[PDB]
Amino acid sequence: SLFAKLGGREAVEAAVDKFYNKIVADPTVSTYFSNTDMKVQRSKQFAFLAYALGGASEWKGKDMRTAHKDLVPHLSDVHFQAVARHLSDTLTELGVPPEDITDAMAVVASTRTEVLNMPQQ
Ligand code: HEM
Ligand SMILES: [C-]#N
Ligand SMILES: [Xe]
Ligand SMILES: [Xe]
Ligand SMILES: [Xe]
Ligand SMILES: [Xe]
Repeated sequence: SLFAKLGGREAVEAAVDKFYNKIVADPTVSTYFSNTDMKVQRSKQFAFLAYALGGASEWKGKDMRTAHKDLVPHLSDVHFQAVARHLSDTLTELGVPPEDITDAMAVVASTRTEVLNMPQQ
């Protein structure tokens, strides 16, 4: 699985950690997390990514749409692209093969419609 390919528990823990260090340092998105526990958020993101990356069989948290839909200001592609870029940058700095970054980005991108509370067409 992508999860195992990336390096497993340890790699993903490092990615999520370094990823969120960028999140709070970016005024484009940091404000959304002002009232958030960033350690709990680290926990949740790992659990979801692990599932999304094929490392876990279940995701028990909130569905992406429910999770972000009521955030203000309404999430657009400016925030989604920032988050994507931050993860890409994260993995690149963690020494991940570019082809692996391609697959992980694809998994993250596949959550666009729900995360952005957009019409399913
Ligand atoms: C791009 C793909 C994204 C993924 C895969 C993702 C993943 C997650 C996950 C797993 C949660 C936990 C939900 C729960 O409570 O079970 C969450 C919540 C949250 N997300 Fe995201 N997210 C994404 C995009 C974004 C973006 C673009 C923003 C804003 C710029 C954002 C801000 C937040 C906030 C503020 C929460 C709730 C924090 C809290 O409960 O205090 N997310 N997201
Ligand atoms: C972003 N969680
Ligand atoms: Xe990773
Ligand atoms: Xe990741
Ligand atoms: Xe990440
Ligand atoms: Xe993410």
